[PDB]
Amino acid sequence: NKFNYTGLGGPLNWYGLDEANEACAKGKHQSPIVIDSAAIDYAASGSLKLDLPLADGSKLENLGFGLQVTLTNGSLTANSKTYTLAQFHFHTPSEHHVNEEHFPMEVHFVFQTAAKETAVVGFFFQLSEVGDSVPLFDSVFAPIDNIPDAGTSTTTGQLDFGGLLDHFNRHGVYQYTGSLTTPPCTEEVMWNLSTEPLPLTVQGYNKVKKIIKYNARYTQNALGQDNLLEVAAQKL
Amino acid sequence: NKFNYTGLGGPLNWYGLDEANEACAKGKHQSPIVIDSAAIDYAASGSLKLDLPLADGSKLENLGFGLQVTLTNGSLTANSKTYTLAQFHFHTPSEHHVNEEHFPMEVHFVFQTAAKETAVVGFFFQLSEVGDSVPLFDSVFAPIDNIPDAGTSTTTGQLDFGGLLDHFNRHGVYQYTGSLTTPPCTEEVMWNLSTEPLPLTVQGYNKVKKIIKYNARYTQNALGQDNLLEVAAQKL
Ligand SMILES: *[C@@H]1O[C@H](CO)[C@@H](O)[C@H](O)[C@H]1NC(C)=O
Ligand SMILES: *[C@@H]1O[C@H](CO)[C@@H](O)[C@H](O)[C@H]1NC(C)=O
Ligand SMILES: [Zn+2]
Ligand SMILES: [Zn+2]
Repeated sequence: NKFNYTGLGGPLNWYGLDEANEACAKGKHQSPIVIDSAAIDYAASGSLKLDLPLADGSKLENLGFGLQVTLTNGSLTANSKTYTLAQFHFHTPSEHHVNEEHFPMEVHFVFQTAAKETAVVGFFFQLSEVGDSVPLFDSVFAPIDNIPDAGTSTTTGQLDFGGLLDHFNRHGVYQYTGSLTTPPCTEEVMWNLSTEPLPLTVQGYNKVKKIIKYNARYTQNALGQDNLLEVAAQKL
Repeated sequence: NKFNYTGLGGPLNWYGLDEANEACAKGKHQSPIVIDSAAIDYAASGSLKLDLPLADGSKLENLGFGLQVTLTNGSLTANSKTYTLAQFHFHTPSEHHVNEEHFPMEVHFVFQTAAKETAVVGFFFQLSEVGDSVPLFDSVFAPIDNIPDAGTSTTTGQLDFGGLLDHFNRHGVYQYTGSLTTPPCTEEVMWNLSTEPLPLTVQGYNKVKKIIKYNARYTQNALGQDNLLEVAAQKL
């Protein structure tokens, strides 16, 4: 079983899957982590510029333990450095936790530079009592019925990020420097996580969960601290 | 940080918390596991007798990363061996997965014999689109507003298991022999998991999630297979 979440294919043994995954197991700045709201840094106001232009239907694919939209119109400007949008995707349950609390879902918008430096913009989802939703993501999730098998793809509706955008702009942004949450867990990723969760509906949550199944990396040691697999490796 | 889920206090380093936790790290039959519905054994019909008599309000306590009801009126008879009820409690997200799919919540009813042999009866929860609930668990969850702090306790309403009972009786029961999902992860636990998830409401899920935060052990290697920490233990 290749790049999985289960057993021998899962995070505890990604390094054993291919030596190119050293970071996964030896990294001292691995992601996800448990964010301590009263301890992280918050992106300073006006240090972060997120551009997400209206897009036409785009490739939504069943990764197999994953659900990803491919989209290349978008940017994130962190002070002087500009990253351009590669794709966005979903995890269920969330990968990060806040004050130890997890969430039913997390979105990752992945950006890069020509130097292949990476930055992420993430959002947390929280089930809405009142049935509220994010039309953007409704639009994204609409076609899921078309891609039940891993390795198949389809096309979303028009993606309008107006709402997402100014949600991101109206709220704080947890910021830290970590890694990819998938192999090879490359470090030096710039993490930017909106502090305020988006509405999610039961219908949507179940729809997605059934496709993705489970695709979250367990949380890591604190930043700088030994990868907590190397910690476990003493013994013996 | 003592018996946690976060970093140094979490499952990857429980053994390092106290030598009495060897199984956590060296066990070949650790729980939870990913259940493969077309591969596990189903409890044979009439091999399992679950008795849950009506109960008065009982001690609901905030474990800290846990929510547990203490109750001693109940039994589970597995052929000729009778286990008596110690307590039941909740995990969010679920700890087990079915065909790799996780669930927002799992309940554990823990039973024992005088030989301190253990058996569990577990139920999966799935968010109900239509707002449906299990009155039993509604009754259990009612008082949560009283126990925000870890180490505090309160008292449930009357607990009537009529519904739960015959749900358990009307459905299959995944069965396998594993371990405790908490230290010291003692092995030889008799696992019995109802195949059919209970209704859960957004209101309830969020209420609980905020109290428990996150309290699920990552899934283990297959049964008999090396604990997948010992697997990770090559090298350094
Ligand atoms: C990306 O931008 C270009 C330039 O405006 C445009 O031609 C194209 O439609 C955009 N891509 C999508 C899929 O919206
Ligand atoms: C347990 O059983 C005893 C005897 O039936 C009964 O008096 C008592 O109410 C029960 N405990 C609770 C809290 O329901
Ligand atoms: Zn991701
Ligand atoms: Zn449990």
